[PDB]
Amino acid sequence: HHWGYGKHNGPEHWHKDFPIAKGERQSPVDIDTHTAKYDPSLKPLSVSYDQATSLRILNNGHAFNVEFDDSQDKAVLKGGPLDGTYRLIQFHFHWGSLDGQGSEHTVDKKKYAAELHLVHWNTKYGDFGKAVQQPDGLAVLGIFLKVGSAKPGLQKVVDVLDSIKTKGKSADFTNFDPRGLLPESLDYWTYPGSLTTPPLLECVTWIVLKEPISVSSEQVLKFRKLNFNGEGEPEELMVDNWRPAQPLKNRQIKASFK
Ligand SMILES: CN(C)c1ccc(S(=O)(=O)N[N+](=O)[O-])cc1
Ligand SMILES: CN(C)c1ccc(S(=O)(=O)N[N+](=O)[O-])cc1
Ligand SMILES: [Zn+2]
Repeated sequence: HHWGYGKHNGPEHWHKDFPIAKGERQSPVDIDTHTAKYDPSLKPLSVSYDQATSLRILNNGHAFNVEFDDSQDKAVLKGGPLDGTYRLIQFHFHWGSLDGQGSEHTVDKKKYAAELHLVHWNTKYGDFGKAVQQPDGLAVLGIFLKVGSAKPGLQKVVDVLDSIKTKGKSADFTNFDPRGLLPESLDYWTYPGSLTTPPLLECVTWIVLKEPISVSSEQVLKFRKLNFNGEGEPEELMVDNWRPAQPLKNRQIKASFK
């Protein structure tokens, strides 16, 4: 009886196995754009993805992860609210059963069709498993998806999904350039939070871009053909794999932009 996104194992149940679900710095949150304050002492983000080395794509039964070689500073996030160097390890998405839901963060209560998470770990902690035990261990760059024009840089991901339909399937996924998933502007909101899936560790500096990317209805429809189940088991479409907004508690959301 493991955690998931059903009625009987979804977000409202996670606190039983993971009591930090009710903690002081949980994610996602609603971003109230009129309450977020411009912080002129933030810097610009530095997203350095030119030497990124993608390796594999995995259906883990909750989402799919595009995994990177993180054994050197090949693809790193720095600047903005961050001190030091954060190495890209994987990205994944959260998405809905229909276009009006799917994002984890919300903006003035607006839900986007999906949300991309580029996960990075603080190299001062040496490995990812050590980093998740630290309050400044991870930096997640979150990017909203809206349905409209196709995103050309997403299509290589879309087309490999047929090969990883079910939980536990992987495929080689080399030479994928995550720069093709970025919007034009790097304006962002930032706040201290958590993983949005169990174990819900409070180790993340969230950096949520203001500008969504556009993907086509056909692209998101292909996400919705994935399965939560394993091969040879009854089909459960991988949709609505998002955690709703959590209480902001004693946090401030800061804006990089006026
Ligand atoms: C040789 N064939 C049949 C083949 C090759 C690649 C693809 S793909 O769309 O890049 N990947 N995929 O499906 O998972 C599909 C079919
Ligand atoms: C420790 N790793 C596995 C990890 C960290 C953070 C995330 S997330 O971007 O907060 N989304 N999510 O939790 O579902 C995902 C994975
Ligand atoms: Zn995520």
